[PDB]
Amino acid sequence: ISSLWIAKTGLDAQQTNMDVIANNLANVSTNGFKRQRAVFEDLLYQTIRQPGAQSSEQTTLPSGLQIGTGVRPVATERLHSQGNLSQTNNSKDVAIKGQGFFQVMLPDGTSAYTRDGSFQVDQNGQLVTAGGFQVQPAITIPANALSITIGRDGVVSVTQQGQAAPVQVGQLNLTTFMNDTGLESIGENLYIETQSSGAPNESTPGLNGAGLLYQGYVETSNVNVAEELVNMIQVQRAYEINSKAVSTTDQMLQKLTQL
Amino acid sequence: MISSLWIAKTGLDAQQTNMDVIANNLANVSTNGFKRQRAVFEDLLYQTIRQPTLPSGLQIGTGVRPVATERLHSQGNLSQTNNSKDVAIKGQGFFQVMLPDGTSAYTRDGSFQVDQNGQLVTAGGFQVQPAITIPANALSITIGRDGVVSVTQQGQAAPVQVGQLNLTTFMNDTGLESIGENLYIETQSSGAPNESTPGLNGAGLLYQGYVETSNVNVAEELVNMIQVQRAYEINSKAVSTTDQMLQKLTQL
Amino acid sequence: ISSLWIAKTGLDAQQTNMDVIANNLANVSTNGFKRQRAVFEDLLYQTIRQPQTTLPSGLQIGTGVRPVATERLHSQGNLSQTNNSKDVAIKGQGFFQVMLPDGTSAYTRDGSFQVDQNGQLVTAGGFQVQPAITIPANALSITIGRDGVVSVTQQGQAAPVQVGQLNLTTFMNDTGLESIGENLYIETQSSGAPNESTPGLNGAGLLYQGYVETSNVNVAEELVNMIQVQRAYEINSKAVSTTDQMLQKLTQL
Amino acid sequence: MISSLWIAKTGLDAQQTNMDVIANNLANVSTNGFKRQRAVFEDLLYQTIRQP
Amino acid sequence: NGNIQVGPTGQLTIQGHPVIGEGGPITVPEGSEITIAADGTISALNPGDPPNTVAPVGRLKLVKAEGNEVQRSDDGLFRLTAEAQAERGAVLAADPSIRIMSGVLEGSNVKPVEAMTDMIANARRFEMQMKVITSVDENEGRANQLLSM
Amino acid sequence: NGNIQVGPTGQLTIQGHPVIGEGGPITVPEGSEITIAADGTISALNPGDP
Repeated sequence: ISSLWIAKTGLDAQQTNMDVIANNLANVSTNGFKRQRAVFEDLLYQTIRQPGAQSSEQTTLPSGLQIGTGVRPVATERLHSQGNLSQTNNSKDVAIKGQGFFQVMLPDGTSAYTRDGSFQVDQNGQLVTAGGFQVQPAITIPANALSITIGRDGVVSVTQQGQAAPVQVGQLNLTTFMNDTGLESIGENLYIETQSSGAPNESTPGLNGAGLLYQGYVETSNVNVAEELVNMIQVQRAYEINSKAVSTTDQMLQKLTQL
Repeated sequence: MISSLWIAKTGLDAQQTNMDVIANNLANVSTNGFKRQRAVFEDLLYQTIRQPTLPSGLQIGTGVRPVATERLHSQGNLSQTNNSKDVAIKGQGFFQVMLPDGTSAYTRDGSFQVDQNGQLVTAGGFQVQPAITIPANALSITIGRDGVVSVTQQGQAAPVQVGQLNLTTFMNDTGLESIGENLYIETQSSGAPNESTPGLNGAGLLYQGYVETSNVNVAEELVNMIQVQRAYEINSKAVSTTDQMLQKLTQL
Repeated sequence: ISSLWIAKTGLDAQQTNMDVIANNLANVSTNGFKRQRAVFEDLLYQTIRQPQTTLPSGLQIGTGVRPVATERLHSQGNLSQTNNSKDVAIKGQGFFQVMLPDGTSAYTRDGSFQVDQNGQLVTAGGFQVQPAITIPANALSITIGRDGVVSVTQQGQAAPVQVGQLNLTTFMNDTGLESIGENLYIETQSSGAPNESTPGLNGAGLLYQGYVETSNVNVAEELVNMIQVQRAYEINSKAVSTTDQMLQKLTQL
Repeated sequence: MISSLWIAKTGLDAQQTNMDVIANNLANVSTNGFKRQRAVFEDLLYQTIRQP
Repeated sequence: NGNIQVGPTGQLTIQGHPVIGEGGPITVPEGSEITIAADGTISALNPGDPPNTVAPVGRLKLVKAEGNEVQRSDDGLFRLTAEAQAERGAVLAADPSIRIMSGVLEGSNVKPVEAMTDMIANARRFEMQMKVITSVDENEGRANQLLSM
Repeated sequence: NGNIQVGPTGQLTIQGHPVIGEGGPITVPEGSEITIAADGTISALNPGDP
């Protein structure tokens, strides 16, 4: 019967909404996390019969029967806003202002982009993200580095022992996309290109609409707990309301079949 | 759907942003040349219920929404830093510094330092637009009421002038777009900047050896915090009672 | 089914009452806002049967309750100091006049003014103030006295120069004004034809510079009304429940 | 998880470092040829909900 | 549904349907920030450019419909009825009396109390009809015995 | 139902029904601050007037 299918679709939609809300609340501490929001869409409409003639010296209602079909989750759009900055005092942590993505190198050969600023140096001196994946520009910090400094731009330099003038070692260019909402998100805080988001373009920070680099700061997740709690209450109430429809349909079917 | 949940949520958001701006004002109470901020709210759209010279019509509100946030461009106090390269603007005006990318940024916090080349740069590395150059072997640097900056050298009586500090003015001071490091940039809301020598055409004067502090009223801030806390709690109670009513309805 | 319809009407009325209560609570910190209270009324009454000492023995069934209007308490709110120099507050009655983009004219109450790039006086939102006060450059200080006169000083001027006057409008009946969003009211047939006047004349108000008028929302009153609304809703749901029990038993037997 | 909290954290840190430099200045008041230090702060970034 | 998305090539859309403004389907610059005015004007600012370079790039088309002359379609987009279409023209005109606001998104309008009352009434009516069916069947079945001899 | 309202022309109308007092239903000035006494007297004060 159509009522059960429609209510099943409604319950599934509410469950998916609760799932995305729970995911948003769970990783409230992840660095550089952009909160998601799920948008639904109603299905097609079945027209049992079309309206006839009307408005002929009369005030009659239109006699048109048009049943719904249900609801499906059509998209989950992330909010690429700007989060707050927290100080960590660690010289190898970089916060990004504006737009841009650090490009890392996946083991299989492709490349992924990320916003999480948390960098460490592996055994070879190369700069890698927390997890072992190498940064694609591959900034190399030599040994006996007294202090590694990264300016507001991508230039990174390190002072030696005797020489007063620091020796430059690389540039931390970052990539931008025409539509950051279309990026496909996978684990390890990684975003990859799709057909919906344009081809990435690389630029040094501060140019071509890119951001700026702050040393020793980490961007926090832009989650809104006030929104999340009210959304939880609303989805719980909607779930109960939908279950009431299933209960009533079951009762009326039972009364019918007791014939 | 439920009527009051999405109204109480908007109220909570408004109070949250109010607390955010209050905390931001409180955090930078020790910075130089800072201006306090105030947010202004407004109601949302109203829905009219259609009825069959009546005294009034049936209208239902929808919530609140933060519309704008302005900065109070008043005159702050002055603290004697005892240094000789710190300038405090008395009145209205803005120094013009140049970003590394090439554009121009306008600031008010005057605390200058000299780089290795001899030029005059602000704290952070940006250099002042009129390109003031201080030569080596300088006994002292003096900045008068006007923009003339003079340097005294050993063995000379008459000090030698090195540059001029022309400061810019805007028609709309609040409309400047603010970025970090106490820098502002021009917008459409703010008029086109116009240069001026100090003391003319409404520009302010200069004091050497002083830094302008921030105009933040902690007495107002604390009471505002009390108010926003109480408002947040009341809106939370509204959410709770809406939830209770809706749950009682649905458990029918 | 009559009980179901009546209880549905009661639940809808309580829902609207809770809606207006929440709306009043939400903008408790909005400048120049006036609280609203909703008034309900009964519907038509059915006369099923016309009427030593006994009861009159007549039947007359009710129909339900509908909301009629929401009256705004146009009282006087408190004044809070913002220390700014371009903010004004109304003492008494009167509304400012601003121009909407399409061309019509709408009225506001709160005072929080900025100056656009040209120099004219506009509210926070871009809407231009109708009297069109223009403040030229190098404005060392701006003064808006208890009367509508606005005077700006300049460099080395013995006396300030007047740059206009801020007259404000008054209505015969302000409760009937239609309140569109964004702290604006538009004239309707309910309110009389507005008349503009300088402050302090013909019953108009007075302008205080550097203060804003806070909303007159009574939090204790709203909380008590909210508790009562919740309890009335819980009472009304019992009518639906009992009618459902009656109908179910009737169907079963 | 709140903007007010993450701003007050930075405020506390700034006040702590100001107190630290004051204490360092006061500590070696008897040191020969010592020049006092003072700290200068700046505001962090800004989030633009509506473009001015 | 005010949830407007932007594609890779600067094309505006709503659930895959290109929104049309004054002219044709409006297309903003490639990757610029977009702002909506209080009456439908669209302003674009190329990122990284100074804030004084914000420029209008298009205007939305907003129509006013009373509500009693619009019918839903299969996809879910309301269109004018035949009579209203004949009276007001095939395509409506962008009236300037409508004003909108940005930063907010409108939800749905379904009344839980109405839904619950309708469900209860439907269940009860179904039960009554079933009882009537049973009674009629029993009467006919017992009446057919009269046909015997 | 003691909920009185004033129309634009100044007639005390309750729910769209004019109120009746002795000697004519009602008549009040355009915008006077109406103050109703304890036993029925309706004092009116013109706003701004002394």
